[PDB]
Amino acid sequence: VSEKQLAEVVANTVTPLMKAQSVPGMAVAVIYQGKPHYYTFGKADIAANKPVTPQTLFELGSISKTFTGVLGGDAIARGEISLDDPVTRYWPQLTGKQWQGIRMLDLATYTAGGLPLQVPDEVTDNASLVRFYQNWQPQWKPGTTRLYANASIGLFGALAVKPSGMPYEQAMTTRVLKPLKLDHTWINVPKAEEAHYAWGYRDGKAVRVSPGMLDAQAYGVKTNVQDMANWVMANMAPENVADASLKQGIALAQSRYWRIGSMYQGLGWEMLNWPVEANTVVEGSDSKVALAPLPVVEVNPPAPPVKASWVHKTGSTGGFGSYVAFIPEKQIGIVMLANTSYPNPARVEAAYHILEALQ
Ligand SMILES: *[B]([O])([O])C1=[C][C]=[C]C([N]C(=O)[C]I)=[C]1
Repeated sequence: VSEKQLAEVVANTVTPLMKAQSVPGMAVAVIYQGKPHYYTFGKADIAANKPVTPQTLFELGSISKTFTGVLGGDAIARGEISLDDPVTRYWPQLTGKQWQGIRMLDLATYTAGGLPLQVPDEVTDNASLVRFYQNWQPQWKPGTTRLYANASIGLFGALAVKPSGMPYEQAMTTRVLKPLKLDHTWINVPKAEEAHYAWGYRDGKAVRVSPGMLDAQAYGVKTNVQDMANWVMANMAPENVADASLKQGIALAQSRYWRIGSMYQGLGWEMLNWPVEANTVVEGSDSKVALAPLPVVEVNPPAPPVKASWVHKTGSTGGFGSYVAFIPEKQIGIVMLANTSYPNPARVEAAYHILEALQ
């Protein structure tokens, strides 16, 4: 098992990291041999001398974007939605001529034409919301340029549940979390659960996520390390998913619809072929790349899930930092939850270390 050496990789990699970056509390999950190994460090709340714990809730950030893609995927599975219906079909109010050739896949994959990163703070209700989209002007034409945006995949998820009849929080729970037994994952932490909610730490000061349009769909979800480990396992070895639609939903989200040179876009998920050079992955996670308008080459039809990929996603909030990755061919993957926001390339460096040590 190398459980003794494996629990040594953990220590020897995150401890110099926590102090190198002033990290208060961290929680790690490794899935080596289909068995999750949790390791907890630092404090959840130093103000109250609370340490970190497997039940401890961290903010997931845009890693929530993965739930969206499967929420949306399981939905395609039921044949409620299709990856090519015009957006216009599930929300005919958008009457702007500019919206014409935009599909659901576009919104699902930052492909629509330059939809903003952040939804305007100015935007506070459905009418100002429809205004914004209706006024919006793409710089590029659909299916040509990929620019990572909340405004793109949020609305996708928002509409993606429409034919269900149940609001996002509902569907998301009823169709994904419960079946997968993710009984401590939260869009809205219960009062009874709040005790498990930690604090994020910014300019010395302590903060948490704050409400805003399409948040749930973009950075809502809050959960503990245990559930993150189960989440990962269901995505890596999906065959074991009891429910049919979900299983396919997991399929579809890891399929590949566009190519952005070295990487491949999926629903929520991001994938590089395995094996892949660390510098490649790490480099591409720097914000001078990740938030960049980059041309895109399409796969038609969308290649189905390839075993030998690096599928992953970074995620951040005001005071939180998270990161997940896992090579599905080689039964392993890791989970790093931190109550702080620190440089993406730093998260993915450390992972690689610990991960390629499992080989
Ligand atoms: B995610 O990458 O962590 C992410 C992307 C875009 C925006 C957010 N958050 C907000 O705009 C509000 I902290 C998270």
